[PDB]
Amino acid sequence: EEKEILWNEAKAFIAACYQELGKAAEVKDRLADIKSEIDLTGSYVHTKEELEHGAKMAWRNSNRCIGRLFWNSLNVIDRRDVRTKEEVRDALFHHIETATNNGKIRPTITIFPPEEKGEKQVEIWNHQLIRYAGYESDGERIGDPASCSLTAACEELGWRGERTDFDLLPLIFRMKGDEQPVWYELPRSLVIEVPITHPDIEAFSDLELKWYGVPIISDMKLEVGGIHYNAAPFNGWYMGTEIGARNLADEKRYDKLKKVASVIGIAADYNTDLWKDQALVELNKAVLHSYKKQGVSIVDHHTAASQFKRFEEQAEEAGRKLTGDWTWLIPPISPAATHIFHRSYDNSIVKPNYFYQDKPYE
Amino acid sequence: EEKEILWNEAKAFIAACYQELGKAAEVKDRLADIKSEIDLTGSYVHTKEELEHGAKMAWRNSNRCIGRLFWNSLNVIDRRDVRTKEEVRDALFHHIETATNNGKIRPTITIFPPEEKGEKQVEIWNHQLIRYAGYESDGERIGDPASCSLTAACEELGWRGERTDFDLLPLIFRMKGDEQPVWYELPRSLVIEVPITHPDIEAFSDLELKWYGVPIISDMKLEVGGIHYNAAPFNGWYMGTEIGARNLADEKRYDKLKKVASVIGIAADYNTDLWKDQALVELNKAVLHSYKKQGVSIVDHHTAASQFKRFEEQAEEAGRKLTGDWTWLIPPISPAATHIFHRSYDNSIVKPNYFYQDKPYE
Ligand code: HEM
Ligand code: HEM
Ligand SMILES: CNc1cc(C)cc(CCc2cc(C#N)cc(CCc3cc(C)cc(N)n3)c2)n1
Ligand SMILES: CNc1cc(C)cc(CCc2cc(C#N)cc(CCc3cc(C)cc(N)n3)c2)n1
Ligand SMILES: [Cl-]
Ligand SMILES: [Cl-]
Repeated sequence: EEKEILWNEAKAFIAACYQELGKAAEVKDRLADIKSEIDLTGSYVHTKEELEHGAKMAWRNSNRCIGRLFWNSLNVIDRRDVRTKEEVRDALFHHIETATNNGKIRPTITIFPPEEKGEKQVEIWNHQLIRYAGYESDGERIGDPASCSLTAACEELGWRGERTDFDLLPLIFRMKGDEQPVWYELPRSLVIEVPITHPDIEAFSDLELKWYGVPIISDMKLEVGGIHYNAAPFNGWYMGTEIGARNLADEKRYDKLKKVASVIGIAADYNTDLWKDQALVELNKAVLHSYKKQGVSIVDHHTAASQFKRFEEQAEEAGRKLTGDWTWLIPPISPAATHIFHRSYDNSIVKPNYFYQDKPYE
Repeated sequence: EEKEILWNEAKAFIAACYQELGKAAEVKDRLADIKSEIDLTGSYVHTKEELEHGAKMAWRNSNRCIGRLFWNSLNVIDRRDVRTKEEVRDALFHHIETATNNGKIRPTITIFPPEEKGEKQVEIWNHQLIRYAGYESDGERIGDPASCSLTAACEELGWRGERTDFDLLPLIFRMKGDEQPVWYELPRSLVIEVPITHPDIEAFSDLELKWYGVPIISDMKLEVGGIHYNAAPFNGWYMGTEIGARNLADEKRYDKLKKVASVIGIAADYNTDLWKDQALVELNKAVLHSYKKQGVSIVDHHTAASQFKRFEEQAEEAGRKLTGDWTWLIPPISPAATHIFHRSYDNSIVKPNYFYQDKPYE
């Protein structure tokens, strides 16, 4: 029942939000205003304060995120005013610039107009605002396989990649009323990249690996008080294992472990040599070293787990239930060296939150 | 309802067991016999064939075990005939000898008389038949902290440990009718141990680490067709990470990572150096090397995961549902390098199975 689920979600959110903001006295009148507004318009508009706090709560409730200690310092940019594709493009360029902050990454979310009756106003096709293209033509793989379908969709639309292993995908999004998305090439001056080198092993540079500085997830829906912000890209800084144990290591991604084993001078022939484990450690050491040397924000998984322990402690002190997904919170290397591995977490979904949504292509 | 839950479990087990054994025709008459036997005695006795297959099914259903490919080759020793503490002691000594098999470890279970009306006939106090004692007297910790409470219980009973870091705990068990357990020192000729050395790093021997060859879990209950075998110790061979990433690495166990870091020549000062990860890899390489050199069975986590993949495939081919606990099946180092990490598992409990039971001390 559309309006009823909206009103119910609104009631719960407004009470909780205003409680946290010390505004519990204003809850009654605000709810009155909202109920009338829904009665007449079928929806309601968040105040700037509600929107900001809602986006922060949504991060705080993200069960899969180890980085939640810093939820309250999220930089929230309200772009509910955009109406044109140039305004969207410029807002996304601005997000990249302000989030990057010359390498001292600022966790940031830009919030675009929400869905009206399930009707999107802006529909972003990118998984992240900055990501590498992927290709496969008869056997040979180039670039990031995770981007293969989006890359093909872009090329259908007249974009053409250089077919290096690190082509930047264009921004691609569709406006309400348009049949086709538009795409815009990323200005390279906006995009920080870090070449991967090793602190002790000079030959590591032979692999010619690099990665981009800022992960800006752009395909999830932010839900706050029953309002669906389907277009609301957000970023943090990387935890090193995301690059070194996933993006560059996974067989279905860049698949670099055999090449790493070769440059660090170990055989990749016997499981019992633990060469994959050894290669993973050195690649992950290289990633952290390289970001630190360049002055680009990054966190290692041990430090991240320690920060998360403080998030747990803060939640208990504030009297808030803690929720988490153990399977995503443990790091993909040395998980048992973190406190996370040795406890359990309630995987209940609490709103506001960020949610998956269907891809508009494929 | 005691008898009814027994009869129901018996019906399900006998049908399934006889189906798998190609004996489905005999199900009807066997069930008749069983129902009469329960009617008169309050319980029933498994045939040797039922007991053997039941113990194998129980391993096959153990959601937390990565080693299940080899479920059908379990060596089942029927000791339902024991009545004296000397017979129990001798059976446990025999299990150690036959399971060890001069280093070519045989997965084995010895099954003692089952509970009658919840009344245990034999109650084993050990967690494993072979394990090291642990102590703490005013600040200083010696040996395995996981054994502290059992060690104290043994010493209450007149045992005294030498207070090395590797004292073998005695076998300790209680017979029905006795108020106190009895204990027996392990003959050292029965116990294989492996000194830990590193394939390339000579200084690794300075740590004076060793571990025992065979993990023989002795505190779980085997449940088959509603019969509760509370005393039924079982063993496999080790996966290397159990020793190198858990027993010797955990802060609440032997806690050796800083010492490992020192002997491999790296600083243990900065999280971003990933020294814990590097130390874990070298310690785990050392463990595998040392067992292999001595001719004691062991498996690495990559090979184990590959075997488990074949277990999954075999289950599907046989038309059996697969159950598993993802949180225990992933190895504690490089979990994302295994296929296990990238799929999900149904954690449903299926019987026959092995279950936890309350400790008789503490
Ligand atoms: C500040 C630095 C941050 C770090 C280091 C961090 C770390 C991570 C990591 C490691 C993951 C899991 C990735 C994986 O499993 O491979 C994750 C997931 C997630 N993070 Fe964070 N995060 C940060 C900031 C943020 C921010 C600012 C938000 C939103 C406002 C956010 C929301 C999420 C969400 C929604 C997921 C789950 C994504 C999914 O289901 O695919 N994080 N984070
Ligand atoms: C043949 C070699 C075997 C290997 C390599 C193996 C491997 C393992 C591993 C790695 C674990 C998890 C340990 C941890 O999380 O730290 C485990 C758990 C388990 N294994 Fe196996 N296993 C083997 C044989 C057996 C046998 C023969 C049985 C029983 C007949 C068995 C039953 C179990 C059970 C019940 C658990 C869970 C124990 C608990 O809940 O504490 N395994 N196995
Ligand atoms: C069990 N862990 C598990 C399981 C599955 C099935 C997927 C993933 C990874 C999901 C995922 C992939 C990619 C990429 N590329 C980026 C992300 C963004 C993660 C993220 C988001 C933000 C905002 C900051 C930050 N540092 N990191 C998530 N993990
Ligand atoms: C998430 N993984 C997780 C979580 C918790 C809370 C505990 C454990 C470990 C349990 C455990 C501890 C110790 C010892 N010492 C031996 C075992 C026996 C494991 C075992 C049993 C057998 C038969 C063979 C074999 N190779 N290994 C289990 N794992
Ligand atoms: Cl990423
Ligand atoms: Cl063990």
